[PDB]
Amino acid sequence: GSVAYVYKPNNTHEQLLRKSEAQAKKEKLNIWSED
Amino acid sequence: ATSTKKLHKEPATLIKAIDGDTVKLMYKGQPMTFRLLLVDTPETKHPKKGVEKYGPEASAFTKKMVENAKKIEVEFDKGQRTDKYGRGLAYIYADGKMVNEALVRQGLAKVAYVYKPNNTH
Repeated sequence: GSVAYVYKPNNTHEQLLRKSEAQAKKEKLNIWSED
Repeated sequence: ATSTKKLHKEPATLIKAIDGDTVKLMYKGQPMTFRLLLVDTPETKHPKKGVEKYGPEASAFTKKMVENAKKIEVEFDKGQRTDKYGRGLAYIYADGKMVNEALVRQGLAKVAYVYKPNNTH
């Protein structure tokens, strides 16, 4: 889905970024306060 | 390192930090404008909130982390090192501190969705 498309499985580092992302999303930090 | 294969990271020289993502580094004598893999900060996919980019802080923020660093490392993923626009795709580490992490963790950027459909599709 996402209306985005890539073929390569780039997962390397995604989990690192996304834990850090998740922290900030819940914190409503700057951009995450768009919601 | 999560993966068994540790990805290729090499030191680079900082030329300038343009945006909070898009920066210009010189690796092994090659000056390229890099942007941070898995990060999307400067130009939004489509600025929906308008102030959805946080450009002023974001671009300053990158300067803070990179200019205070003695050692600046560019690590490349299994995607690509370089994109057709002549811009590099890397993770920038400041003495081992991944600047990409700081951006998203500070809520100044979003993770750039590298797309995995399911498998082949």
